[PDB]
Amino acid sequence: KVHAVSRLAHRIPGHGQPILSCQFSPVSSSRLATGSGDNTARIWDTDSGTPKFTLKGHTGWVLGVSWSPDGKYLATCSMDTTVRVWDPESGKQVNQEFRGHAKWVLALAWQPYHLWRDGTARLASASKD
Amino acid sequence: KLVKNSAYYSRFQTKFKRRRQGKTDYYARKRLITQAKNKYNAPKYRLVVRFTNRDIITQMVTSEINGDKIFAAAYSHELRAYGINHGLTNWAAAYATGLLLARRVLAKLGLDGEYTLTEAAETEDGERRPFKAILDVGLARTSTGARVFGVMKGASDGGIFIPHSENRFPGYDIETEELDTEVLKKYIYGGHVAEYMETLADDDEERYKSQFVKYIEDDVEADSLEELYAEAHKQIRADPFRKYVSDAPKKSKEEWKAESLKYKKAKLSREERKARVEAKIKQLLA
Amino acid sequence: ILSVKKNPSNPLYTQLGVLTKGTIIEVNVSDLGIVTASGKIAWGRYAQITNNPENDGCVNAVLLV
Amino acid sequence: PRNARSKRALEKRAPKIVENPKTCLFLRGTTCSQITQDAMNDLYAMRQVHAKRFHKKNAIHPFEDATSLCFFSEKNDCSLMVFGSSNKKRPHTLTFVRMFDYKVLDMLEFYLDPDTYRSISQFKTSKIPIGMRPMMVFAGTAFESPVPNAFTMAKSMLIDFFRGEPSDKIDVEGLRFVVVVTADEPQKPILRLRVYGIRTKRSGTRLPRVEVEEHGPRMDFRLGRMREPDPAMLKEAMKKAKTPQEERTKKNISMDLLGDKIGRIH
Amino acid sequence: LPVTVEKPTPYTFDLGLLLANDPNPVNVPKTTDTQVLEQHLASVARDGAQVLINQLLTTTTITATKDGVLLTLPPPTTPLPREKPVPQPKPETKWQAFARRRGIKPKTREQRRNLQYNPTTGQWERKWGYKGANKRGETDPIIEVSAAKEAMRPEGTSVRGDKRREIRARVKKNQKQMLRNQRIAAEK
Amino acid sequence: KAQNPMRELRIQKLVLNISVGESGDRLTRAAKVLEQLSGQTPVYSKARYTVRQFGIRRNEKIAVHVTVRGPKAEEILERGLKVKEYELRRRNFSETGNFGFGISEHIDLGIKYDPSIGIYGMDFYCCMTRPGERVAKRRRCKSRIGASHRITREETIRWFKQRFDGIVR
RNA sequence: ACGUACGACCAUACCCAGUGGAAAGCACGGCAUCCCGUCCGCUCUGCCCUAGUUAAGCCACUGAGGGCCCGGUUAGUAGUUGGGUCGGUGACGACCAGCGAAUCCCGGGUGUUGUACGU
RNA sequence: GUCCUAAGGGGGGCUCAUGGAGAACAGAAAUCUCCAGUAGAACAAAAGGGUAAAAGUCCCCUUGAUUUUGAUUUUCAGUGU
Repeated sequence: KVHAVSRLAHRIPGHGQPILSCQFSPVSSSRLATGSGDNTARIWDTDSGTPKFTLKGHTGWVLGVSWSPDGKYLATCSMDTTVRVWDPESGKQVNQEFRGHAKWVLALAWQPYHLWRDGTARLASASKD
Repeated sequence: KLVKNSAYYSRFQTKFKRRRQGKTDYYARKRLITQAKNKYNAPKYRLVVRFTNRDIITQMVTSEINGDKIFAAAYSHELRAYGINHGLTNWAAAYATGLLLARRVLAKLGLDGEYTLTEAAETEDGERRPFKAILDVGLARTSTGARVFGVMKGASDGGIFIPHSENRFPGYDIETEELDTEVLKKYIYGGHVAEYMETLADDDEERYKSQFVKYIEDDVEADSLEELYAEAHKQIRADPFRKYVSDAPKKSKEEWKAESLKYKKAKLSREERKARVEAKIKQLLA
Repeated sequence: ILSVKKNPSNPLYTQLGVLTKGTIIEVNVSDLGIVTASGKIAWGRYAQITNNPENDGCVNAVLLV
Repeated sequence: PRNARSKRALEKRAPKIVENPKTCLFLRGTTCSQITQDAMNDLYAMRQVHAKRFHKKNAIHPFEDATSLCFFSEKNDCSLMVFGSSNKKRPHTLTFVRMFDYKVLDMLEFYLDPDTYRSISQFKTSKIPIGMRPMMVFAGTAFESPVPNAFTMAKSMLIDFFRGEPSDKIDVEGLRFVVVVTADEPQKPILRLRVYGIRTKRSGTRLPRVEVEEHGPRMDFRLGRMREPDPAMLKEAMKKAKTPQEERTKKNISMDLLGDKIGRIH
Repeated sequence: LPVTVEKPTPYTFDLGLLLANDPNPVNVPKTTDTQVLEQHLASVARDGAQVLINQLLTTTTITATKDGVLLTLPPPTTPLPREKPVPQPKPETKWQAFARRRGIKPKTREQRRNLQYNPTTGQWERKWGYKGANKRGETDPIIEVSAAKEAMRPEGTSVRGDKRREIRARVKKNQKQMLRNQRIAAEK
Repeated sequence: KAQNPMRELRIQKLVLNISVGESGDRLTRAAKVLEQLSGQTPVYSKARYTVRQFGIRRNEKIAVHVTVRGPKAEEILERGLKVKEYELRRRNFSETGNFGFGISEHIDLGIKYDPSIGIYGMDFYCCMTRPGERVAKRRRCKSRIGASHRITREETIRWFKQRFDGIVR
C-alpha cells in the first residue's frame, strides 16, 4: 500500500534556472535526477535532502532526464541538439556526447531491459528536426 | 547585623528542586507541555535532546501527572554497533543519533486483541498520519550550527514530523536568507572534522596526534568519514534495534545490588545515636 | 469589479463608486489562478485604474502586486 | 491600567459572553491532616492546568465568615476553591466553594474516609497526561432528586471541577480515562469517587469492547454542611448569554445552501 | 464479549461534557471485602465507559484530518453556573446622549485615521502624536513672532512651547470630562 | 589531599581600571592607553547615581576598564609588580584570595610617552582560582564552590612569594 | 542498591562544616580550523574522550546552630452565635446546644517517588 | 526649558537593593574584583501568598500610527458598493 504524501520532506536549492525535468531512480527513491535550464543536470540524495552530483557539459537547457531500466545510466537530452550518458554512481560522462540531430532534442526513451542485445543498450531520441 | 537569621530562614521560600539543581527551565517547560493551539484532547510528544561530555541523549517523552514517560530512547554510544567508534559527540553523531531514534520510534509503532479507537473509528477516506513531536533543547543555546538541530535534522530525515525552520542549520546565510546545502551535507557526513584533520596534518602534527590519537590508532582516515557515516545511516535504516554490548563489567541486577550495598554506609539507628550522644556528654563532663 | 475602495479625490466619490484615474478598486481574480501560501484560493484583490474611463469607454486597471 | 500588560490582565478578568475555563484555588486552614493534604494533591494533579495553589495556613472557617475567601477569589480570579481542614468533630474535610462575581455562590462539605483512601501513587498503572480531560460517569439514584439537595449540588460541583476546557471537537485518542462518581439515595449515603483508565479490545463487531483498569485516587465522601445560593444570585448565575455567532431567527427569512438570504411569500 | 449492556432505565448523555448519567441504582454489596467491592464498582465503571464509547462512536460525525480522527461534539446541555455576570451595555455618557439626541453619526474608520497629506511639503504626516501636525513648527529652525504677543509673553517662556501648552490644556479638559463621566457612571 | 594537581593556584583574570570621573577627551585617552596596553578594545563604565560633590551624573561614562585572561594577564601583572619592585602589603590581599594594587604613571610600565594621550594611573586587580571554577560559572547545573576548594589570604600570599619572589609587608 | 536523562510532590529537600565514594556514568578537563559569540573561547558555540583527577560539582554519612514537617496535648477549652431556656425591669449571669482557636508542653523526623537506559 | 528610528509585541542573555573584604588619585559618598545576599531593588498595583534562567534589566527583529472578510450581535442609515 502506498500512503498519500502530505507534507514537505526537503526543499533543496542548487539550480540557477527553472527545473524542466525530474525523475526518480528505478532502484529506490534515494536517488533523484533533475535537468534544468542552467545547462546542467543534478543528482539528489533524497534521504538527507542533499546534492550528490552535478552533471555539466550541455550548452542548452536540459529538456529531459531518463534513467536506464536497470538504473546504471542516466541519459540527458538538451536544447543544444545533444544527448549525453552519465554514470549516476560517479557523476562522470560515459564516452562522448551523442551528435547527429539538427534541432532541439525533446524526448528520450530507453529500450526495455529484456530487449537489450549485442551486449549494449539502445536509446531513442526524438527531436524538433 | 546578621542577614541570615531565624526570621530569614523562616521566611525563605525554596525554588523547585530541579531549578536548584539547574536542570529544568520550568518557564519553558510549562509552555512546552501545557499549551496547545487546538483543544482536541490529544497526546503530545517531545524530542528531548541533552548533551554530556562524552554522550548524546535523545528521548521521546510524554508528560503525565506523576512524572514523564519515555516512548523511545537512543544514545550516541550505541553507534558503536553501526560502526561509529570516534567522535561520539560531534554534529554527525548527533544526526545519526536522531536518525536512530526516529527509526526506533517508527519500528515500535510499526510504521516502517487490543487496538486503538483510531482504528475503531477509521473512515474510508483516511490516510496514515505522521508521528509528530516538538523539540526540547533544555538550557542549550539555540544558535546556528548547534547539535540540537543536528539531532532534529536526523529525526526529521528518519521520518518524525517536527515543526522547524532552516535558519539554524550549519551553512545558513542570514544576509541572503539562503541555506548552503553543500555545507549542510559536509556537516551531515562529518566533513568539518575531516577538514580539521587535514588542516592539523598540514599545520601542527603534534596537535594532530594529540587530538586524533584514537583515529590513527584505529586507522580511520579523514577521507573515509563520509563513507563510514553513509554506511552507518544505511545500517540504522536497515536494523534500528541492533544489540550493542559494551566493554564495561557485566553482572546481573541482584549482583549489582549486592556490590552497591557492600559500599553503602548504613544510617545510624536511634540506639547508636543516643550512645554517641551519651559518649559526647561524658567526654564534655570529663 | 467587486467594489470601489478609494477614489483619490473624495470619499463621497468613493461612496458613489466613481471609476476615474488612480482609483483603487477590488477585482475578482479567480480566473488568474492565485493560490496563497496556506493553499487557499485568492479570488479578491486590489487594482488601480490607469486610464480615464469617461474618455475611453473602458476601465483599464493594473493589479497591485 | 497604564501598561498594556496590566490592560491585558484587566481584559482577561473582564466579564465575557463566552467565559474562560474556571480556575480552582487549593488552600488549607490552620490545621489540616496529611490525608486531607494528599487528597488535595490528588485533585490538583487531576486539575493542574487551571488551578492555583496556596501554601500557607489561613485562619478561615468558611461557614462562619467567607470574606477572606471572597478576597482570595478577587485577587486570584479563581471561581472554584478546595479548602482543607481538620478537627475533632470533622477529621478530614474538603470544602468545595463555588463563587459568582467574586462572592460566595454556594458551598459544600465532603468528609473523607481515612481508612479507604488510596492515592494515585498507590496504583501502578499508566497515569493521565497533563491537561487531558477525562470523561465523566455519574451513577446511582442520589443524583435524580426532584428537589435540589446536597447530592445534586455535589454532582454539579464535580462536573464543574472535571469539565476542563470545552471544545467542539475531540480526538478519538483522548477518550482513555473516566471519572466515576457513584451515590445512591437511602445511614448517610457514601459518595464514591473513582478514576479508571480505559482499554479497548476486539469483539468481532464494529464497536470495541471496553475494559477498565483503576488509575486512582480512591475517595469515599460523606456529604456534610451545605450553603445554598440566594435565588436572585442563582438566577443571575444561571442566565445563559448568546454568542454573536448564534443568529436570531427572523420570520420568513432564511439562509440557503449558497449563503443567499431567502424570503418566503405565502 | 458483548459491547452492549441492558439496564431497566436507559442512560442519558451530554457529549459536550463527555458526561454519561446512569439513573439505575448501584447495588453495592453489603459486605466488608474490598476486592469484590471494587470489582462491583469497576463493573459499573466499565458499563458506563462502554455506553459512552458506543454513543460517541455512533451518534457523532467523524472527520479524518491531518490532526487525526475527530468526533464533532454537540454544545454542552448540562445547566451550569457562570463565574461572572452576563455583560451589559455601559451607562451612556454625556457625548453619547448628546449625539443620540442630535443625530450625530460616528466617524468612519477611514475618516478617523491618523494620517493626512501635507501639500506644501508634499508628504504624508500624522495629525497627532509623535511628530504630528498639531505640534507643527516646534522643531522649525525659523519662527516669526508678533511683537504684541512677544511683549505680552511672560519672562522665561518661549514660543516653542505654546503648542505643547495648548495640547496640555485640551488634554486636561478632556480628562476632566472623562472623570466626570466615570463618576456619574459609578454613581449609576 | 593538598597535593592534588587540581588544587593548583593560578590567575583567573586581571582587570585594569582607569576611573577618570569625567567624560570626553580624557576618557578617550584612557581608553586608548588601555587599548595599547592590553591589545583589545576597552569598556566604558557609566555612573550609577548622581553626585554633585564629585561633579558626576547618572548614566554618564566616567571610567574605563579591560579584563585580560591567559599568559597576557601574567605578563601584564609581571610588568606591574616590576614597577612596584615586587613589594606588596598585607593590606592589599583580600579574604577571598584575590589581590591588587595601583600605579600612578603608566609610562613606568614601558610605554613611550605621547603628549597627545597624556599621563594616567591604573588599578590592577588579579583574581585567583583553582581548576573547577566552571562549576559556579556554567549555565547548566551551576553550583557553589566547596569550602575546601576556596583560596585563602595566606595561600595566595604564599603563592605570590613563591612565584614572583616578592615581599609582603 | 548505585549512576545518568526527563520528571512528580517542591526545605523531612533549605543555610554552615567535616569524612568517604568499588564499578560505570556524570564532572572537572584539553584545543579554538569550521558553525557561533564575547572587552576577555570567562560564558555561549565547535572539535577531542586520549592524558591527568576525585580537588571541587554530585552522591552517602556525620555534626552543631537555626529553620522546616508530622502526631498527641492544649480542648471541645477560651471565644462567638443563639432570652435558645431559666431567673434577672432590662443589661447580665448560669444552664442547654451549635460552631469552633492559638500560645505553652511532649514525642518523632531531616526526603520519598515514576519512566527509560545503564553499572 | 530640553531630548528621542514612537509606544507596543516576540525571542535571547543576565540578576537586583544592600553588607563585608580589596584596588593610584578615590578620601562616608566616583569606578573596578570577589564573597554573601527571597528580592528587602525595579516595574505594576494597593495581598491576607504580584513578578527571579522574570512581569525586572540590556541586545536582535518588527515598527505597517489602528488590516481584510462576514449571509452573524447591537445601534443607525433620504449619500442603503
